[PDB]
Amino acid sequence: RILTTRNGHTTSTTQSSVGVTYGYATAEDFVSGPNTSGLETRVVQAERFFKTHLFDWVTSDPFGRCYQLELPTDHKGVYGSLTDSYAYMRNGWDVEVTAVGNQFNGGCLLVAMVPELCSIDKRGLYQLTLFPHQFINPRTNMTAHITVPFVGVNRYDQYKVHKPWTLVVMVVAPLTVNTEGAPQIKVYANIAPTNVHVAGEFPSKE
Amino acid sequence: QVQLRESGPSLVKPSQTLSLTCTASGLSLSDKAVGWVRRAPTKALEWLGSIDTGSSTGYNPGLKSRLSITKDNSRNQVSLTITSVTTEDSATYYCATVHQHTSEKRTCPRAYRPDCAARWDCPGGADCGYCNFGAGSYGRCTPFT
Amino acid sequence: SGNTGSIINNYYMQQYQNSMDTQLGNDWFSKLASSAFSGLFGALLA
Amino acid sequence: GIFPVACSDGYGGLVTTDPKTADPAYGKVFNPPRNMLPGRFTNFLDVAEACPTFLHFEGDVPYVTTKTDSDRVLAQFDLSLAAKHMSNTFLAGLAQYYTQYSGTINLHFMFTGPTDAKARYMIAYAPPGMEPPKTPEAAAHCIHAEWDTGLNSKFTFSIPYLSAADYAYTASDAAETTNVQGWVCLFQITHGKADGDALVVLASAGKDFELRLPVDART
Amino acid sequence: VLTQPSSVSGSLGQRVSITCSGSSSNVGNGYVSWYQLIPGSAPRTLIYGDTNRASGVPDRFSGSRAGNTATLSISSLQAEDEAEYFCASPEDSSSNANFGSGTTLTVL
Amino acid sequence: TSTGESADPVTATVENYGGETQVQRRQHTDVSFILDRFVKVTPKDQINVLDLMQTPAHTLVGALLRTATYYFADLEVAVKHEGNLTWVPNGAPETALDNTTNPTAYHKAPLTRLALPYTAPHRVLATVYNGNCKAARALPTSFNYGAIKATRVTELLYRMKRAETYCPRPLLAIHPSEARHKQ
Repeated sequence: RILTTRNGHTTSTTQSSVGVTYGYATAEDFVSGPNTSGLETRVVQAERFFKTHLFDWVTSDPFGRCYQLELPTDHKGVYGSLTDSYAYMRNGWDVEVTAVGNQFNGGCLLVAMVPELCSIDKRGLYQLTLFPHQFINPRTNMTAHITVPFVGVNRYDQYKVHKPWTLVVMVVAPLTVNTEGAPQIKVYANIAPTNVHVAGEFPSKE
Repeated sequence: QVQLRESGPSLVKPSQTLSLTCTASGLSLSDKAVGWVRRAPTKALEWLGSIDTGSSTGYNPGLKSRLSITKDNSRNQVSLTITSVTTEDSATYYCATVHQHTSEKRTCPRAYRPDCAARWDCPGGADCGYCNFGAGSYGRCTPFT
Repeated sequence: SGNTGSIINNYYMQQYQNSMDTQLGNDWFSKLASSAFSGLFGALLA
Repeated sequence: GIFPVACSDGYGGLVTTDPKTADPAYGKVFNPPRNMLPGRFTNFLDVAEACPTFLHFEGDVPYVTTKTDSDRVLAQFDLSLAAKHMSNTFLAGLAQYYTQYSGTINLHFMFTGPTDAKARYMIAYAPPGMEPPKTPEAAAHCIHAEWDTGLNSKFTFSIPYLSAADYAYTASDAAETTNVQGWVCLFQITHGKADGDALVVLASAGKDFELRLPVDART
Repeated sequence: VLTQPSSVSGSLGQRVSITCSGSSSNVGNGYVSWYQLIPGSAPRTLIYGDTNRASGVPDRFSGSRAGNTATLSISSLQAEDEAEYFCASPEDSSSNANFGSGTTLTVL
Repeated sequence: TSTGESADPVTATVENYGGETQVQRRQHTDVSFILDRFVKVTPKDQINVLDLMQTPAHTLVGALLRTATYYFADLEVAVKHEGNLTWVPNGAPETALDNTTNPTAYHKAPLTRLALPYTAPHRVLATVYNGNCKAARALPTSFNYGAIKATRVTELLYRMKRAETYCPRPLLAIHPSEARHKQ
């Protein structure tokens, strides 16, 4: 049950996997309406994965603590340029979390791709699983491959003020090491835009 | 016509406790405060601190190490102290009288108005509400100065 | 549809009654449940 | 025998928009044939498209001079229908009542200078988010159109409409934090021996500019 | 900081003007006064409040305020006008009233 | 059974073990229908902005609407005012009210009802917002259906018609100190 995804020119194979999940939709919705006069231009050189570092899951991390990351995460190379060139960009995300495990450690770490959170009061945390999610048990799959299409209050948005998707990681079960398991695995996200679109061009910096 | 008078040592040696005094025997400095300034020689204008009748001082921080001042109301004479003087400091004693007091508050930033809040149940220190409920500028009732 | 089902419809027209709607060119949380896996994942004796 | 009915509470009130029609005082009254009127206009937008209007630039004139210096910006005004540089035009005088507009806004430039002299003007559009440009080749990346002025003079750039929401707001505070609808420009890269010649601009409603939500506010 | 001239001229019976350039930090939030600072003598009130004056003072020299810069006029120049004319503002940057060095008001 | 851990819905439905499934006819749980109840909302005297999420969270609507990020509610207000209230569409200036050229309603007892077309210029409105630093915060001043000016508004009400909500978010219940919560 290995699963070898691929976007652009950046293949990311897995040896353990559970299967792709989906969120809120399978195929992204229409792209051009009255919002932009076809001034939309697709982009096909900006869909390559980019790593990122969330946190350091450790045996003293009690239930509840969640380190949330908000996309697009101000990319430095491709998709960092689409960012300062065009005022409006719309994308759907492909995000895979890879917590390395020794296979003798069970934490039941959970990821979600919740849209537009602010202040879960520790009461909604128990129900957080409502959004798309795959939670990884190192008894099983070391990764989780969510995918979400761009949901928002407009056709297109400005990613300088209104960041729609925030990755959420929650430790349901504190890590449990025994000499056989990693004393503390780190978690990292291959967050990868897909089906990008842009419209309208800023002037140069000078 | 309020009366004002100044007096001080005219033949002086630098780098000492220089202590000028001044007089104001009228209302222009009875409710309002004492003045101490001088002009820079062959240069641009000068500044030296002042105090209200409630012993509330305020000075320029650049030379705060050398400025301190006190005040009186009965003899209608006010003190001054300029220590650690260097040769560059020399002028005439003038403008013993201070004609102003301050005020800083400002409100209604952008298109917002403070009185029109609690229309959106505004939450927090900011008390300035958004006046015309149209396009978003700062969102809803972001705090002023 | 909602909490308003009347045999005689509405005296005013649709445009004045509700907002009008537009289109271009289905729901997901009533298909996720309908596509739920059921039954047993292993051979069942007895 | 009496038909039964229940009168709803608050169901009927005199709303100043009148979907219902009135009771007639005079049953029969005949007015003279009003047909074949000289010229009729169905909707204001057709009238707005049919006749272009002027815009009001600095110094209270419709013409923008031909600056002769190292500065190449002529008029750089916000795109909101209530900016100072449109306060005069018929399109603004209309959109002031409505609240939300969409679609293009045809700006008509026509060069009125003698055939002695000709000069190239380069309009440029710049979407919100970054402060408006300051010089040609800075706003070049932003969509823009250049044009000489020879045989015939009237050129009609069509400021596009691309905004976050599907409709923009006709009236918004323009004092600070710019406005979000967008900026425009009339950058003049070159001009040869033609200070006397002066540009005149004209605004109009584009191929589609159908406003909504009437609200007769103060005016 | 305030800036005030230090070189002015004029003849008898004709008007010369003094200008007091200031900034938003100091000019706005308070009055603009002028005094008769004869070099080596004491100053006395001649204009304070920009609109009003006290009892026993002459109105020969009119002061004003507009915008962010203060301006006075010296009507019917005389020999008693041979003195410094200081000015001030509330410099709210340090909650104090910044004063100005006065100009050498000569008489010809 | 299960073991997918792919977060893809799995439900036995009491079939596992020789039990038939008496039919489940879910009604009173359509968002087109459970979201159509007049919810009293604290009026703010003369000028209270009329918009969704003004209502307290506890009321039925005020909580079963925060369950959904984006709703498309075609709102219809019902007011109980003392002078002729003057509605106004979205984007109207603050001095826009009292013109009467706008949709107003003179006084007819006991109270006056209205329909309010969905004016706010978006695809769909959003309950929560991000990148802005709560109903009184973290959301654009534009998600509203106008302003309902009056001499005095006593008991304002919001009713939602044909609202299909999108993309659910978590609800919450009153946490009881002891189990088998007695009410």
